[PDB]
Amino acid sequence: EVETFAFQAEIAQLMSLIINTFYSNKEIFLRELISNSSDALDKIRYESLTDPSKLDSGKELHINLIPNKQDRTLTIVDTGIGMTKADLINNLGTIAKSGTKAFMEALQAGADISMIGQFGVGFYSAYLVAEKVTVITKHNDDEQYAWESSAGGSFTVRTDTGEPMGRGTKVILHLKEDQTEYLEERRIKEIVKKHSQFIGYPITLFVEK
Ligand SMILES: C#CCCCn1c(Cc2cc(OC)c(OC)c(OC)c2Cl)nc2c(N)ncnc21
Repeated sequence: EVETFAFQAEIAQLMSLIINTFYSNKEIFLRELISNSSDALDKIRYESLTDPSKLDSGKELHINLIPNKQDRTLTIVDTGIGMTKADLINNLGTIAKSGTKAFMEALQAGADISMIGQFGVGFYSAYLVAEKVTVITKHNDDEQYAWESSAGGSFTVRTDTGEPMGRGTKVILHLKEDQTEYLEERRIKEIVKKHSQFIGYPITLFVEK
């Protein structure tokens, strides 16, 4: 069964602001997502110093960027800690409620969208370039899940029966039609070099086809 949930009003409100505001510097979505991956990798690494069996689901700690022009997707893959079902439906949204308010406040004081990450809600910058975001994730403690949202005030969560991923997260960006520059290898390298050059995990940029 696919379950459908409503975003908290404040999140819905943040998402519409990100979709509707005129803001050309969309490219920062990628450093926000890579940074989320790096944090998630830090987390599993740390946890495994006191419980080595936490890496039975995979020793390798890395990030893959995978463009597919045929599907028009850019996928950010990591072997980090993953997210549980409670993370997906409740935990992360509760936390996010306070960062959203603060971010929205800051924007009315002349902050700009690029600073979203300082408020712990940078995930939602995905909606600068994606019409739909699909997140497949597996945490050691839980089953594999798929989250998706096209905004519009709702998201879904289902158990994922696709290919098992071991441990980690895939964020699949279904790009807006005018945002296909982020499928281009030279454009991606440029952004990773500009914004994400000092990440402490290998970042492999996959090419097509
Ligand atoms: C906020 C924040 C960071 C924690 C959640 N998270 C994120 C960002 C994130 C935040 C969310 O809510 C605030 C969220 O749900 C709406 C979310 O999921 C669909 C993601 Cl991927 N990316 C990763 C990742 N690659 N690996 C592990 N946890 C992640």
